[PDB]
Amino acid sequence: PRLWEGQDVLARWTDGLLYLGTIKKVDSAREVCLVQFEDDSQFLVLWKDISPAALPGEELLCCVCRSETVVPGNRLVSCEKCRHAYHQDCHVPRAPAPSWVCRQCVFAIATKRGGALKKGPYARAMLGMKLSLPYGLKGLDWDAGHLSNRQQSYCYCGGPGEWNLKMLQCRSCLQWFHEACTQCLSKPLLYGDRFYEFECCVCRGGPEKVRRLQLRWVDVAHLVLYHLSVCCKKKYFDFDREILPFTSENWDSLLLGELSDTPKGERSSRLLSALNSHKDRFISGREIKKRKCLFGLHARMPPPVE
Ligand SMILES: [Zn+2]
Ligand SMILES: [Zn+2]
Ligand SMILES: [Zn+2]
Ligand SMILES: [Zn+2]
Repeated sequence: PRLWEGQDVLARWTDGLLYLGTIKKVDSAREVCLVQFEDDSQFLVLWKDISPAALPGEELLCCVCRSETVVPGNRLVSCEKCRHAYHQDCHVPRAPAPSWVCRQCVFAIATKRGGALKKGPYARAMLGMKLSLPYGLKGLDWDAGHLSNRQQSYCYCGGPGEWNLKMLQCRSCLQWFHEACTQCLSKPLLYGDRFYEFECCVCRGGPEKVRRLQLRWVDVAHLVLYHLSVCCKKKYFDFDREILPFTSENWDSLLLGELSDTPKGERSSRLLSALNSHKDRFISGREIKKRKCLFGLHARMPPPVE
Protein backbone atom coordinates (compact mmCIF):
# COMPACT_ATOMS: atom_id res chain seq x y z
CA PRO A 1 0.00 0.00 0.00
CA ARG A 2 1.54 3.25 1.24
CA LEU A 3 2.24 2.18 4.81
CA TRP A 4 3.51 -1.19 6.07
CA GLU A 5 4.29 -2.80 9.43
CA GLY A 6 7.75 -2.01 10.79
CA GLN A 7 8.00 1.16 8.69
CA ASP A 8 9.68 4.18 10.30
CA VAL A 9 7.70 7.40 9.89
CA LEU A 10 7.17 10.89 11.27
CA ALA A 11 3.95 11.28 13.24
CA ARG A 12 2.42 14.60 14.25
CA TRP A 13 1.17 14.44 17.84
CA THR A 14 -1.65 16.40 19.52
CA ASP A 15 0.89 19.04 20.56
CA GLY A 16 1.57 19.82 16.91
CA LEU A 17 5.08 18.39 17.08
CA LEU A 18 6.73 15.64 15.04
CA TYR A 19 8.01 12.42 16.60
CA LEU A 20 9.94 9.48 15.16
CA GLY A 21 7.85 6.32 15.22
CA THR A 22 7.45 2.77 13.94
CA ILE A 23 4.19 1.49 12.45
CA LYS A 24 2.98 -1.60 14.31
CA LYS A 25 -0.50 -2.07 12.83
CA VAL A 26 -2.18 -0.68 9.72
CA ASP A 27 -5.92 -0.07 9.62
CA SER A 28 -6.92 0.66 6.03
CA ALA A 29 -10.64 0.91 6.82
CA ARG A 30 -10.43 3.67 9.44
CA GLU A 31 -7.17 5.00 7.97
CA VAL A 32 -5.25 4.90 11.25
CA CYS A 33 -2.04 3.22 12.38
CA LEU A 34 -0.88 1.89 15.72
CA VAL A 35 2.45 3.69 16.09
CA GLN A 36 5.16 3.03 18.67
CA PHE A 37 7.49 5.86 19.65
CA GLU A 38 10.96 6.07 21.21
CA ASP A 39 9.62 5.87 24.77
CA ASP A 40 7.86 2.62 23.81
CA SER A 41 4.44 4.28 24.10
CA GLN A 42 1.82 3.20 21.56
CA PHE A 43 -0.91 5.43 20.11
CA LEU A 44 -3.35 5.54 17.20
CA VAL A 45 -2.32 8.06 14.54
CA LEU A 46 -4.49 9.20 11.63
CA TRP A 47 -2.95 8.75 8.18
CA LYS A 48 -3.02 12.52 7.59
CA ASP A 49 -0.60 12.84 10.50
CA ILE A 50 1.83 10.21 9.21
CA SER A 51 4.77 11.25 7.05
CA PRO A 52 6.60 8.41 5.27
CA ALA A 53 10.17 8.99 4.07
CA ALA A 54 10.57 10.10 0.46
CA LEU A 55 11.68 7.40 -1.97
CA PRO A 56 14.96 7.86 -3.87
CA GLY A 57 13.20 6.33 -6.88
CA GLU A 58 10.00 8.36 -6.58
CA GLU A 59 11.28 11.17 -8.80
CA LEU A 60 9.15 14.26 -9.39
CA LEU A 61 5.63 13.09 -8.60
CA CYS A 62 3.32 15.05 -6.31
CA CYS A 63 3.21 13.43 -2.87
CA VAL A 64 -0.29 14.88 -2.50
CA CYS A 65 -2.21 14.08 -5.72
CA ARG A 66 0.12 11.24 -6.76
CA SER A 67 0.06 12.45 -10.38
CA GLU A 68 3.13 12.97 -12.57
CA THR A 69 1.16 15.10 -15.03
CA VAL A 70 2.72 18.54 -15.31
CA VAL A 71 1.26 21.72 -16.80
CA PRO A 72 2.82 25.19 -17.39
CA GLY A 73 1.07 27.13 -14.60
CA ASN A 74 1.60 24.27 -12.14
CA ARG A 75 5.10 22.77 -12.02
CA LEU A 76 6.56 20.27 -9.54
CA VAL A 77 8.93 21.47 -6.82
CA SER A 78 11.16 19.27 -4.66
CA CYS A 79 11.55 20.14 -0.98
CA GLU A 80 15.21 20.78 -0.14
CA LYS A 81 14.92 18.96 3.19
CA CYS A 82 12.46 16.04 2.96
CA ARG A 83 12.87 15.52 -0.81
CA HIS A 84 9.11 15.19 -1.35
CA ALA A 85 7.71 16.79 -4.50
CA TYR A 86 4.63 19.01 -4.68
CA HIS A 87 2.67 20.54 -7.52
CA GLN A 88 2.78 24.30 -7.00
CA ASP A 89 -1.00 24.30 -6.52
CA CYS A 90 -0.99 21.13 -4.41
CA HIS A 91 0.93 22.99 -1.71
CA VAL A 92 -0.48 25.60 0.68
CA PRO A 93 0.37 28.31 0.11
CA ARG A 94 1.33 28.05 -3.57
CA ALA A 95 4.90 26.82 -3.97
CA PRO A 96 7.06 29.37 -5.83
CA ALA A 97 8.62 28.49 -9.19
CA PRO A 98 12.31 27.43 -8.98
CA SER A 99 16.11 26.37 -2.08
CA TRP A 100 12.42 25.75 -1.40
CA VAL A 101 11.30 24.12 1.85
CA CYS A 102 7.80 22.65 2.22
CA ARG A 103 5.25 23.58 4.89
CA GLN A 104 5.77 20.62 7.25
CA CYS A 105 9.56 20.96 7.22
CA VAL A 106 9.24 24.69 7.89
CA PHE A 107 7.08 23.79 10.90
CA ALA A 108 9.37 20.93 11.93
CA ILE A 109 12.25 23.42 12.19
CA ALA A 110 10.41 26.35 13.79
CA THR A 111 7.95 24.66 16.19
CA LYS A 112 9.13 24.57 19.82
CA ARG A 113 7.45 23.87 23.16
CA GLY A 114 6.34 27.09 24.85
CA GLY A 115 5.96 28.69 21.45
CA ALA A 116 7.75 28.42 18.11
CA LEU A 117 10.71 30.56 17.02
CA LYS A 118 9.85 34.26 17.17
CA LYS A 119 12.68 35.74 15.09
CA GLY A 120 15.04 34.45 12.41
CA PRO A 121 14.75 33.08 8.86
CA TYR A 122 12.68 30.04 9.85
CA ALA A 123 10.48 32.16 12.12
CA ARG A 124 9.61 34.56 9.29
CA ALA A 125 9.05 31.65 6.93
CA MET A 126 6.58 29.98 9.28
CA LEU A 127 4.65 33.24 9.62
CA GLY A 128 4.28 33.26 5.85
CA MET A 129 3.03 29.68 5.87
CA LYS A 130 0.67 30.50 8.74
CA LEU A 131 -1.21 33.02 6.60
CA SER A 132 -3.05 30.03 5.14
CA LEU A 133 -4.60 26.75 6.30
CA PRO A 134 -3.79 23.35 4.70
CA TYR A 135 -7.43 22.28 5.16
CA GLY A 136 -10.92 23.64 4.54
CA LEU A 137 -12.04 25.30 7.77
CA LYS A 138 -15.73 25.58 6.86
CA GLY A 139 -15.81 21.89 5.96
CA LEU A 140 -15.11 20.81 9.54
CA ASP A 141 -17.87 19.32 11.67
CA TRP A 142 -17.84 20.42 15.31
CA ASP A 143 -19.41 19.29 18.56
CA ALA A 144 -21.90 21.50 20.40
CA GLY A 145 -19.28 23.40 22.40
CA HIS A 146 -16.96 23.89 19.41
CA LEU A 147 -14.18 22.08 21.28
CA SER A 148 -13.39 19.27 18.82
CA ASN A 149 -14.15 18.22 15.24
CA ARG A 150 -14.50 14.76 13.70
CA GLN A 151 -11.79 15.45 11.11
CA GLN A 152 -9.37 16.07 13.99
CA SER A 153 -8.02 19.00 12.00
CA TYR A 154 -6.74 21.90 14.08
CA CYS A 155 -4.35 24.82 14.07
CA TYR A 156 -2.08 26.09 11.28
CA CYS A 157 -0.51 22.65 10.98
CA GLY A 158 -3.68 20.62 10.42
CA GLY A 159 -2.64 18.14 13.09
CA PRO A 160 -4.70 16.55 15.88
CA GLY A 161 -5.26 18.24 19.23
CA GLU A 162 -7.14 18.51 22.48
CA TRP A 163 -8.42 22.02 23.21
CA ASN A 164 -7.69 21.70 26.92
CA LEU A 165 -4.10 20.52 26.45
CA LYS A 166 -2.09 23.65 25.62
CA MET A 167 -4.25 25.16 22.87
CA LEU A 168 -5.75 28.61 22.27
CA GLN A 169 -9.04 29.35 20.51
CA CYS A 170 -9.26 32.18 17.98
CA ARG A 171 -12.02 34.67 18.83
CA SER A 172 -12.77 35.18 15.11
CA CYS A 173 -12.70 31.75 13.44
CA LEU A 174 -13.20 29.74 16.66
CA GLN A 175 -10.50 27.25 15.60
CA TRP A 176 -8.00 25.91 18.16
CA PHE A 177 -4.24 26.38 17.82
CA HIS A 178 -1.27 24.54 19.36
CA GLU A 179 0.98 26.39 21.80
CA ALA A 180 4.01 25.08 19.91
CA CYS A 181 2.68 26.59 16.67
CA THR A 182 2.05 30.08 18.06
CA GLN A 183 4.56 32.94 18.11
CA CYS A 184 2.80 35.44 20.37
CA LEU A 185 3.10 33.92 23.86
CA SER A 186 5.49 35.17 26.55
CA LYS A 187 4.60 32.50 29.11
CA PRO A 188 3.85 28.76 28.84
CA LEU A 189 0.15 27.83 28.63
CA LEU A 190 -1.49 26.05 31.54
CA TYR A 191 -3.85 23.17 30.83
CA GLY A 192 -7.46 24.30 30.43
CA ASP A 193 -6.54 28.00 30.50
CA ARG A 194 -9.07 29.84 28.33
CA PHE A 195 -8.49 33.18 30.06
CA TYR A 196 -7.07 34.66 26.86
CA GLU A 197 -8.21 36.76 23.94
CA PHE A 198 -6.50 35.26 20.91
CA GLU A 199 -6.67 35.89 17.16
CA CYS A 200 -4.80 33.77 14.61
CA CYS A 201 -2.56 34.77 11.69
CA VAL A 202 -5.13 33.75 9.06
CA CYS A 203 -7.84 36.00 10.50
CA ARG A 204 -5.43 38.94 10.82
CA GLY A 205 -3.38 38.49 7.66
CA GLY A 206 -0.27 38.94 9.78
CA PRO A 207 1.15 38.31 13.28
CA GLU A 208 -1.09 36.98 16.06
CA LYS A 209 -2.62 39.23 18.70
CA VAL A 210 -3.01 37.84 22.21
CA ARG A 211 -4.28 39.36 25.46
CA ARG A 212 -4.41 38.00 29.01
CA LEU A 213 -7.82 38.22 30.66
CA GLN A 214 -8.09 39.22 34.32
CA LEU A 215 -8.48 36.23 36.64
CA ARG A 216 -10.30 36.10 39.97
CA TRP A 217 -9.06 34.15 42.99
CA VAL A 218 -11.66 31.46 42.29
CA ASP A 219 -10.29 31.23 38.74
CA VAL A 220 -6.72 30.92 40.02
CA ALA A 221 -7.76 28.14 42.39
CA HIS A 222 -9.71 26.29 39.71
CA LEU A 223 -7.04 26.69 37.03
CA VAL A 224 -4.13 25.55 39.20
CA LEU A 225 -6.17 22.64 40.55
CA TYR A 226 -7.19 21.53 37.05
CA HIS A 227 -3.69 22.00 35.63
CA LEU A 228 -2.12 20.04 38.49
CA SER A 229 -4.81 17.33 38.19
CA VAL A 230 -3.86 16.74 34.55
CA CYS A 231 -0.11 16.98 35.15
CA CYS A 232 0.04 14.81 38.24
CA LYS A 233 -2.74 12.34 37.35
CA LYS A 234 -4.46 12.56 40.73
CA LYS A 235 -7.47 14.25 42.31
CA TYR A 236 -6.41 15.63 45.70
CA PHE A 237 -3.69 18.21 46.36
CA ASP A 238 -2.25 19.56 49.61
CA PHE A 239 -2.74 23.31 49.95
CA ASP A 240 0.51 24.07 51.80
CA ARG A 241 2.77 21.60 49.99
CA GLU A 242 1.36 21.49 46.46
CA ILE A 243 -1.21 24.16 45.61
CA LEU A 244 0.22 27.27 47.26
CA PRO A 245 3.85 26.48 46.38
CA PHE A 246 2.98 26.04 42.69
CA THR A 247 1.12 29.36 42.69
CA SER A 248 3.78 31.33 44.56
CA GLU A 249 6.88 29.92 42.85
CA ASN A 250 5.34 30.30 39.39
CA TRP A 251 3.41 33.53 40.09
CA ASP A 252 4.78 35.60 37.18
CA SER A 253 4.17 32.80 34.68
CA LEU A 254 0.51 32.69 35.73
CA LEU A 255 -0.02 36.26 34.48
CA LEU A 256 -2.48 37.23 37.21
CA GLY A 257 -2.62 40.95 36.36
CA GLU A 258 -4.29 42.97 39.12
CA LEU A 259 -3.92 40.14 41.64
CA SER A 260 -0.26 41.10 41.98
CA ASP A 261 -1.47 44.15 43.92
CA THR A 262 -2.52 41.80 46.70
CA PRO A 263 0.20 41.79 49.40
CA LYS A 264 2.15 38.53 49.23
CA GLY A 265 1.37 37.73 52.86
CA GLU A 266 -2.33 37.77 52.03
CA ARG A 267 -2.15 35.57 48.91
CA SER A 268 -2.37 32.39 50.98
CA SER A 269 -5.62 33.42 52.68
CA ARG A 270 -7.25 34.65 49.46
CA LEU A 271 -6.51 31.40 47.63
CA LEU A 272 -7.49 29.16 50.55
CA SER A 273 -10.71 31.14 51.05
CA ALA A 274 -11.63 30.61 47.40
CA LEU A 275 -11.02 26.87 47.81
CA ASN A 276 -13.30 26.70 50.86
CA SER A 277 -16.02 29.04 49.58
CA HIS A 278 -16.97 27.43 46.27
CA LYS A 279 -18.09 23.98 47.41
CA ASP A 280 -19.68 23.49 43.98
CA ARG A 281 -16.24 23.60 42.36
CA PHE A 282 -13.96 22.19 45.05
CA ILE A 283 -14.17 19.18 47.37
CA SER A 284 -12.23 19.06 50.64
CA GLY A 285 -10.23 16.04 51.79
CA ARG A 286 -12.49 15.96 54.84
CA GLU A 287 -15.23 14.45 52.67
CA ILE A 288 -13.18 11.25 52.42
CA LYS A 289 -11.80 11.23 55.96
CA LYS A 290 -8.52 12.96 55.04
CA ARG A 291 -6.83 16.31 55.80
CA LYS A 292 -9.14 19.33 55.73
CA CYS A 293 -6.57 21.22 53.65
CA LEU A 294 -6.60 18.63 50.87
CA PHE A 295 -8.55 19.93 47.86
CA GLY A 296 -9.74 18.57 44.53
CA LEU A 297 -12.22 19.15 41.72
CA HIS A 298 -15.62 17.45 41.76
CA ALA A 299 -15.37 16.98 38.02
CA ARG A 300 -11.91 17.18 36.46
CA MET A 301 -13.04 19.88 34.04
CA PRO A 302 -11.38 23.20 33.06
CA PRO A 303 -12.28 26.54 34.71
CA PRO A 304 -15.34 28.18 33.14
CA VAL A 305 -14.73 31.71 31.85
CA GLU A 306 -16.67 34.85 32.84
ZN1 LIG B 1 -0.36 23.26 15.31
ZN1 LIG C 1 -0.33 17.47 -7.13
ZN1 LIG D 1 9.71 18.96 3.23
ZN1 LIG E 1 -8.69 32.76 13.36
